[PDB]
Amino acid sequence: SMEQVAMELRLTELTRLLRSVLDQLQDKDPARIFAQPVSLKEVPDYLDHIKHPMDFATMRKRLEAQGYKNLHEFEEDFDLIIDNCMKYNARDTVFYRAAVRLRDQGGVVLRQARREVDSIG
Repeated sequence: SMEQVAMELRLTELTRLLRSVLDQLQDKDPARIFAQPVSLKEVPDYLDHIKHPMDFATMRKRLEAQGYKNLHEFEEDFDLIIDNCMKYNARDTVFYRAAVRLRDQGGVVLRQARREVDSIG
């Protein structure tokens, strides 16, 4: 159908907007603390602590499979990156601190993306 294609152009454009959002969020992590999944070789107990691991490469794979239906699903995954870190790591660690800074700085980007998603539909 013609509608399914119209829809697919929207999802494709959402994917386009979310790609740019993902790039902006990832720039707020210059130390690359959140770039890749926590290694289960190097933290073998990790899944005993954290039930839904997340990281920027894993989000990117989902994005490129147009696996995000709306901004809310994308935000959910960003929030997991931050929240998982703030649980596993103590307050006085470079890792916890990095998550706080990413949350704070990401807020601004996510604020405008919500307005852009509502505005452009």
